[PDB]
Order: sequence, then C-alpha cells, then structure tokens
Amino acid sequence: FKVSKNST
Amino acid sequence: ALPEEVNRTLLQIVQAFADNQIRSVAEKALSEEWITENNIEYLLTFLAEQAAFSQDTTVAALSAVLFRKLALKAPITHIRKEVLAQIRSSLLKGFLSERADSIRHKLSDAIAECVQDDLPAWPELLQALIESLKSGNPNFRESSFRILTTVPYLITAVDINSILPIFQSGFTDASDNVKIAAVTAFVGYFKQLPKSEWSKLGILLPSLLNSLPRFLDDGKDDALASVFESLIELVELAPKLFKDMFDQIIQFTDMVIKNKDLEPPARTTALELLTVFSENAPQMCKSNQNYGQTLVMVTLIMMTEVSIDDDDAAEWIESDDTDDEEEVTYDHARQALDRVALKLGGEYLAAPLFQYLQQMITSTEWRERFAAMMALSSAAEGCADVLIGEIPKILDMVIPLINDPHPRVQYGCCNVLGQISTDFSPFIQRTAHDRILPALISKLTSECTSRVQTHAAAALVNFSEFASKDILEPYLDSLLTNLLVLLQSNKLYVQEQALTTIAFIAEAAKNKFIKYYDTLMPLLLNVLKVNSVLKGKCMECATLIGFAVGKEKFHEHSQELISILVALQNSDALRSYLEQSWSRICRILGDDFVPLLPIVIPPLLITAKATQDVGLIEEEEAANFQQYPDWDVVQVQGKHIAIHTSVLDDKVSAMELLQSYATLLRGQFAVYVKEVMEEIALPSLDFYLHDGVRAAGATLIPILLSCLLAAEELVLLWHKASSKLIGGLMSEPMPEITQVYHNSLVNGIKVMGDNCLSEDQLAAFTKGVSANLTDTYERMQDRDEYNEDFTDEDLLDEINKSIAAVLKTTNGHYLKNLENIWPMINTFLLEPILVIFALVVIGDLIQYEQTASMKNAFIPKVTECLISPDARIRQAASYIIGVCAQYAPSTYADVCIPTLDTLVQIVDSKLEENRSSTENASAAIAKILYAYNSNIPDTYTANWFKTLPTITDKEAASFNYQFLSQVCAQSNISAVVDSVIQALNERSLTVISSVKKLLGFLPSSDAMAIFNRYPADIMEKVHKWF
Repeated sequence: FKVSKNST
Repeated sequence: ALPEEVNRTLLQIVQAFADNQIRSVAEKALSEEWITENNIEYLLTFLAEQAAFSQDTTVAALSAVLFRKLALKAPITHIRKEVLAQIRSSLLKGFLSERADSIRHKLSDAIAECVQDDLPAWPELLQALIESLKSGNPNFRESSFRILTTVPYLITAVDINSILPIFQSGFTDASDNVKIAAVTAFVGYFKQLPKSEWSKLGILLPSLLNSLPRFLDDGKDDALASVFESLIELVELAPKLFKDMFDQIIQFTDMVIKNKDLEPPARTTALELLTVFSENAPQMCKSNQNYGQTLVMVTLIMMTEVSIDDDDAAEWIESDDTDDEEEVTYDHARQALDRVALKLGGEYLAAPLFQYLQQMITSTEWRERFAAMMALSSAAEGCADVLIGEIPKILDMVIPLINDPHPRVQYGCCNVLGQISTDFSPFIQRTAHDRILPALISKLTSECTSRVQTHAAAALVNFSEFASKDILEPYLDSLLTNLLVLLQSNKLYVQEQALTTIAFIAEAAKNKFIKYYDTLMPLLLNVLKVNSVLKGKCMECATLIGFAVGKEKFHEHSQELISILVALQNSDALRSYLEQSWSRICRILGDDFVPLLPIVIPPLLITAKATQDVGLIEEEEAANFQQYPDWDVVQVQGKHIAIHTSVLDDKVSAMELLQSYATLLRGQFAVYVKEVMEEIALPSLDFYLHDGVRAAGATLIPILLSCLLAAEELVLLWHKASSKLIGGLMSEPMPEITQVYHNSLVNGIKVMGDNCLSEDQLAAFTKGVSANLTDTYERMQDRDEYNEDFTDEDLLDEINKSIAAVLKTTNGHYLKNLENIWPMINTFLLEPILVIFALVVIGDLIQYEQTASMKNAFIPKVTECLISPDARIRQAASYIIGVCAQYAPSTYADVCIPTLDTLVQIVDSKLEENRSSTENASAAIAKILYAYNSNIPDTYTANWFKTLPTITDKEAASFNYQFLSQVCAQSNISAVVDSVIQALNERSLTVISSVKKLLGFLPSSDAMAIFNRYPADIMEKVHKWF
C-alpha cells in the first residue's frame, strides 16, 4: 500500500 | 469458630476444587447450596479461616481468592456484625502470622474486601498496617502498600504526620519490590480520591522524583521502568503538580534514554514519560524551551537504532516491505515525535527539529541520514502549520538524498516524499509535482533495490491521492511503463505494490486513463486466469481502472471479469478484495448490476447477521484473552465479559456494503428491505458491546425505508424502526451514538413524510430528548490547580434537528409535549453551547400567537443576546425576533419595533465569520416590516436594502427576495438587479419577473447597460435567467 505512520 | 461438621464438608468441597467429577460436584454444591441467604456467612467465615490458618498453600490460596470473590457478591454490607468482626479478626491474625508471600498478597486482597464506607470501624487494621510498614520483612512492607493501593481511603484515615514519613521511607526502601508498591500506592491515591484531597500528598512528589537516580546507581532499570509507568499515570492526572521540578524530570529522562547499555524498557518508558507531558500539559511544555529540545534530541537518537550489527542492511534488503518488529526504540521514537508534534505545533518544534536535521542530513553515518528522513516524516503533519510554507526548502534537503549510496537512506527519502504528499495536500501536489514525481519515478527502475522500488511506488500512492488528472497527465506513460516492470518482479510484495500503485494512479487519472486501458487490462486478466493477495490486488486494480474509464470502456471486459470474480468467490484477505470489487462494479454498471444481486448479497447477509459473541468470563482468565488483537475484555455491570471484536467489525463492514448497495440501487433493493430491517438493522441497536454496530444499524434505517418507498409494510417497518430508535435515546449511554439516532429519526421522518409518528411515540421521544439533555447538562457542569466537547455541541445540534423535524411532521401538535421540558430549555437559555441550543429550539417553537405563555420568559435574554460578542448567539437571537414578527405578528410588536435599531447596528458585519448572523438580522427586520406594514415611524427599509445581497444563509435569502419582490424607479435600479444576480450566482436563493417590470420602464439602451459590469461567465447565467 501507502506511506503512513503507525500508532500502536 | 464453626461447627466441626460444616468444616470438613466445606474442606472437602474446597479441596475438590483443585478431575471433572469430584470438581463439578463441589462446584454445584458451592453455588447451589452454600452461596445462599442461609449459608453465606458460614461460607465466608470458613474461607477466611482457611486463608488465615491453613498449612496447605493451595487451600489457603484458593479460599483467599474465593473469599474475595464472594465477599463482594454477598455483599459484605448485609452480613451480621458479629460475623464480620470474627472474619476481620481472623483475616488480620492470618496477615500478621507467618505466610508465604503470595498468600500474604491474597490475604491483603481479602482484607480489602472487608473495608467499606458503611462498614463499622476497623481500627485494628489501621494499627496493623502501621506496624507492618516498619517490619524488617519486605513482604510485610510491600503488602501494606498493596492494601493502601486497594483501599486508598485508609490513607485519609492515618495521621498526616505518620503517612508522610511512611511514603518517604517507602520511596527510599532498600527493596525494589517495596519501592514499586510505595509508588503504586502513592499514585493510586490520586487515582481514587477527589482532587480536594490531592494537596495532602502532593507535597511528596519531590521526594519521589528525588529517589529516582538511585535506580540507575544500583543498575535496577527494570524497576525504574515500573516507576516510570506509575509516573505516567500521575502525569495524566495532575500534570501541574510537576511544574516546579519539570526541568529535573526532563533532564532525568534525557539521561536514561542516552545510556544505551540500558535495556529497552527503561528507555521506552522514559520516552513515554516525556511524551505524555505534551498530551496533558501543552502550555507547560511550550513555556519551557528545554522540553522541546530534549524531546527532539532523544527521539533523533533512538531513530538511529536500526539494522544494528548489519551495516549493509542485507537483512533489510532481503525481507518484505513490513516493519522489522525488532526495531522497537526506533518505532517508539517515531511515534513519540509524531505525538508531540501533533500536540505542540510547528511554531514550537520546527526550529529545534530542523537544527538537528540540517546536521544529520550531512553525516557519514547512514543511520543518521536515515533518522533524519524518518523524523521529518513523523513531525510533518504536526508541524504543517509552519512547514507548509517551507516546502521548497524541505525538498532541497531531502531530494539530494534520493541517490544516497545507502539503500535505506534512499527508502527514507521515498518515505518523506510520500509522507508530505499526504500531510501538505492538496497544495504540495499543485506546486511540487515537477520535483516530486521525477524523484520518485527515478527510483522505480530495476537498477535500484526491491525495497526502494517498492517504497517509491508506495509514495506515489500518497501523491496520487490528491493530484488532479491534469497534473498527472504528462507523467502517466512514464509512470506506467515503469510500474509494468515492477509488475514483472520475482518478489510477491513488489508485484502487489505495483498493482496498487497503478490502481490509485488510475483512480486519480479518471478519463485520462482511457488510452492505457488496452495495455493494462490484458496483463491483469492473464494474472487472474493463472497467490491470493495478488489476485485480489489485481481485481481491485481492474475495477478501479473500470471506474476511472467509465462503463462504456469497461464493457470490453466486464463479462469476463465478472466470470472470474464468480469463480474466485465461490472457490480470507481475498474475501475483502472481492466484496469491494463487486461493490465498485455496481457503481460502474448502474441498474445493470441488478441481475448480480443473487451472487453478491447472500454472503453479506450471513456476515451482517453475526451475533454479539460474548463469553461470561473470570478475572484471571482475562489478560491472556486480551493478547489477541481480535478479542477484548471489559467490566460492564460487575462481571467480566469476553467479546469477539473482529467478528463485530466484520458485521459493520458488511452492513456498510449492504447500505451502499441499497443507496445506489434505490427501488431495486426493495426485495431485501424487510429482511435487512428485521434481521440486521434493528437487532443491531441492541449491540451494547460495540458502538459501531449500533450506529451502523441506525444509518441503515432511513435508507432501507426509502428503498421500499420508491418501489403498508413500509408503515409497519417504519413504526418498528422509529420505536426502537426512540427507545434507544433513553438507554443509549454513548453521546456520539445518541446523536446518530436523532439524526436517524430526522432522516426517517424526512422519508416517511407527514404525520409519520403516533401520540405515544411523541411522548416517548420527549422523555428520550429530556434524558439526553439532562445528561448533557450534567457532563457540561464539569468543565484548575492540577490541570491545564464538540461531541456535546454536535449532539445538541442534532437534537435541534429532530425536534424541528418532529414539529413539522406533527404540524405543531408536538407543542403540547414540548411543554414538559420547558424548565430544561429555560435553564439552558440563562454557557454559550446550551444557550445557542435553547434559542434554536425557541425559534422552532414560534414557527408553530400561541407562545405568549413564554414571551415573558425569553425576550429579556433574547434582546441581551442580540448584542452578544458571540456571532452564533446573535444569529440565533435575531432569527427568533424575526420569526416572532412572521408567525406571531401582533403578540410581539412592542418588542420587534424597539429592537429594530439594535438590528440596524448588529448589521454594522460583512465578513465570512458573521456574514450569516448579519443576514439573519437583515431577514428578521424584513419580517417585521411585512407583518406591520403601514405602521412604522421607513428610513429602515433603505437601511435594510444596503444589507443586500444575501448570499450565505439560504432561508434568510429566501425571505429577503420574497420581500424585495413585494426601491422603485430612481438609480437604485442597478443595485436592485445586482442584489439578485449576486444571490443567484452565489446560489443562496420569480423576483426575476418583478425585475423585468422595472427594466420595462426604461429604454432599449438604459435596460441593456446595467449588465455592462458583468463578466462573460456570469452573463452566460444571466441570459439563461431572464
């Protein structure tokens, strides 16, 4: 998919 | 202290607890015979004795736990005093005797169940705790703080000059275990007690902070991590408590994170500590240059910790395009920077951020050049307010690295160009396409490494999402020829990425993609006819290309495509690509999809009928249940419940698709309405454990009705649906959901039309409305020494809509019911959100001269509101005064004509923020001028006129031009016309007929000349208007 930033 | 028989009956039972048979017989015996009004106190007495005195670990343990469980359920309050006392005394003697650690822990927990607001004083406990705290046995000290954690109210009960030293010794204790329990107890106090009690222990915070460096001295960083966790809780509770030693804690966390021989837990929790101040005390962070500097510094350090012991990144080059879950500190650092940037803005962090990046971009250590890219990537969104303007500068830093010797630095650069294409959209697409696209395109060549080609392809998804077809057009052939190469990769993840990137570029390209359809589509069909995610991403790519090129072009392969889908569907990541693809074909095919409903709908019906899969569960059995991402456990009404979350998410997804089929196909979906309404929409409101389901049930309602309408049962279903919606209002806990139900009723009413409600329903709605307003008031009268809600505003916004909607359907009759909540309304009228609400309700009231009962109750506040500093208040106020003169012309005059000067002043205004409010006042005065026509001491109307045009508020504009259609001759003529052209062109509103009559009164040439000012585009419109 994309370029994004996770958050867990 | 029990009859000897009872003892070995109970002893047998409890021992049976640790085989199916012996153990089940005991379980039945216990629950059916012994936990009853008659035996409960015997049982509690027994278990307390065993826990206290049994020489067997297992029996003691079990009884302690059982006692704890049953003592709540009893509950302890309805137990005879003589028995409570005996229980207390044995529990206490057990505690003070010699027990193994874990039994003391369990005893402590049992003891806690025996301390209660309504329960008689137990001063022997108090005494026991104090003495135990001084014991030379750590387990005694630890266990005492544990009790103070379970029952923080005991801390209130001990003398302040005893409790202070207790905790100070606690923080400083030679045993780590004791320290952690002291700290836990100390924070628990703030967790549990009112803020008015906080100041009494607050003073101990510096001793706690001062104790911290000792953990690093003894090398006890694991225990440090636990204390950091307590401190994180305290920051969320009382950030301002930290103000005076803020620099000290900042510096401390700095020191920890830098020491990179420490294990990760101390370092990650220390970072978390720092991070959480920005989330709870942003002004405190911003008022201290040190915070920002430290936080940026430490995250940049941690971001460099990648590919350790692997300078070539061989392992990273060889793996798929997922995260290496071993790079923990690096992941944490990104997230932290992101979170703080989002909270503090660029105003505050860009400077310190960039100070470092300028330098890291130039390092010989690749890890730092990478870190730089990833940090910008993390901070870009939060810092957009500033960075959106420094876009050439940023590309000047980043783009030169696209060609770095190291492939991970290259990937890093891809990442930034991707991230900012999202975060600065749509402005970046417009202005940097000429730099960004060539940059990414150049990485696509098979010269570069798989990971880099893939990441550049990924970043083209970000860019495409907000790039117009015209911008992408000259770059398409090049973009496409490159992605075809990627399509020919050996590596599954490169093909997968290639497919998705093409799909999204095609989506953005729309009709500009028509010329590429013939090259793409057969390559795609070949892949399909031949690996699950490949096929799915491929079907996705095909159907998104389909939607881009339109139905006529899509028709060259639709049948074949359809046949492949069928084969694929009837043959779990794939399932979701399949469903969305069918859904996209329905959008392409329009009504020609109808014959495919039998294929597509049934699977969705099954999933959308999923039940609330709940397991009534036990305390212990719940944290490991929690490990699964697909499950969650909560405490609802006393019990523990395990709910299968994934299954309910999937139910939603299916509900959304059925909703979207229903929406597009309208009347053609009617055949499913009864079933979806009764088996899916309605039962979904009763899903108390998952709010998505409840909401998705609600939104489905009016859309299902409207489908059936377009094709008596309708009246039945609507009655059932509305009644459960109404019912939902008074039981629904979550304000966000409540809103959806009101909205849903509004939309239902809109569909069903005139008089769609019954009298009981109208009454049951009122109660719901009232309980909703009551709970909003209660939450809002809660919003400091220790600390630095559109959700509420939005709910009230919708309540306005439903009331209005109910009024309209009843044609006024709802006035009666509406009276009962007038005290409620009135409280609101005299905190801005509640005021605006009340005013809005009253405006709707007057719309239906029968309100005199309340004239006296509101005009005093309304007249006040007219000149309020808040535009939204003035707006609602003026509307009320205007509506007064419209529907209640005479019972209002003594007010309307006086205020009329106020309105001429509120008018003076013509600015985006309050263009709406001044337009309402304008309309309000035109209403008064109508009702009492030749009764006015007329400057007024010429004032009013100068407030034209009306361009923003639609209903206002509607009246003003109606009034304008009932000023003559003069050279007001060009202002008369333009006033109308402007309303029309701004699309805010037969006044045309009236205008033609005025222009009739003038020559050929005089008539023409008025439009001489107007540009071509609005003269096209004018021609088609007159």
